[PDB]
Amino acid sequence: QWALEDFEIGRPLGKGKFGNVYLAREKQSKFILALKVLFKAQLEKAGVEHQLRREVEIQSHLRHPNILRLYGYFHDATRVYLILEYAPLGTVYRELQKLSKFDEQRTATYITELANALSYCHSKRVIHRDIKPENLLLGSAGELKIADFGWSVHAPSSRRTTLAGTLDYLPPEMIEGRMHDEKVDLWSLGVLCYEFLVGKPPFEANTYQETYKRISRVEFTFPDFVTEGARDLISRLLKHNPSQRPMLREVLEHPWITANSSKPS
Ligand SMILES: Nc1ncnc2c1ncn2[C@@H]1O[C@H](COP(=O)(O)OP(=O)(O)O)[C@@H](O)[C@H]1O
Ligand SMILES: O=C(Cn1cnc2ccccc21)NCCc1ccccc1
Ligand SMILES: [Cl-]
Ligand SMILES: [Cl-]
Ligand SMILES: [Cl-]
Ligand SMILES: [Cl-]
Ligand SMILES: [Mg+2]
Ligand SMILES: [Mg+2]
Repeated sequence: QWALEDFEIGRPLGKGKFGNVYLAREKQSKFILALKVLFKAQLEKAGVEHQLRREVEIQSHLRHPNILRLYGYFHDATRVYLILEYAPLGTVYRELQKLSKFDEQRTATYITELANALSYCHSKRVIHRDIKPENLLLGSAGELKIADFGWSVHAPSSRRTTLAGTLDYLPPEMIEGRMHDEKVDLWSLGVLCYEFLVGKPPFEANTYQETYKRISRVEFTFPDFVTEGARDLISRLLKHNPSQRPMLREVLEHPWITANSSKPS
């Protein structure tokens, strides 16, 4: 079906480990979209074709206002192309670099949208496992959308693929290579809530080795400006024992979230 000749390519939107993403326009319809380009040589060397397949299967079937749509894919002799919904307000990562910290209303609203999207995923026992700011995009009305489902799986699960860059958003069970489930995403949600309010993630350190230690021992502290309500919610999500982390409904009804969020469940 689709081929590269069907699109006009435009400015670069971002670069991932494997993804080179461009603005594009479909010629016959003028439909604007994001084209995610991957090099087959690189996929083959890293042995991660299976991740690209999970991404296609999961994101093409999901339908939720806070999850990025994947419309389709094609490939030629050297490259694979994913056809994605275009997110015109960019990444939460960029927004955080711009503002340094988010206020309590902005933070609680994003957390609400995240929890809504994740609740829909967990209802199918789909865990994302790679929730971080560079994979959270913003729609035309500023609404948050989860993207990059390449690390996702069905619970429960082990890990068979080599970890990549930062450990900052992963729970103890995941970095220690143990069995894991939906509760991995609840940990990441606590890491995000802290990073949104403070400007850096709670276990950030100078070295991989030190970051590993801070995570496995759950060593974090709060600056004075973080309020009692935010501290309660974050402390509940960042528990070593997964079964002790709250249900998403409990996040959605937490008094700090309901007091500060501008969006509903
Ligand atoms: N649909 C999109 N709209 C706008 N920007 C995007 C879109 N998809 C990706 N990007 C940008 O490209 C970057 C890499 O995309 P991603 O799908 O995360 O690739 P990887 O799988 O290599 O991490 C993102 O962090 C973001 O900056
Ligand atoms: O891998 C395939 C075909 N293929 C088999 N099972 C799949 C499930 C989902 C999508 C494609 C699938 N070869 C073509 C290149 C390619 C395209 C998409 C992702 C990876 C690689
Ligand atoms: Cl169409
Ligand atoms: Cl497994
Ligand atoms: Cl894996
Ligand atoms: Cl729930
Ligand atoms: Mg990514
Ligand atoms: Mg990926």
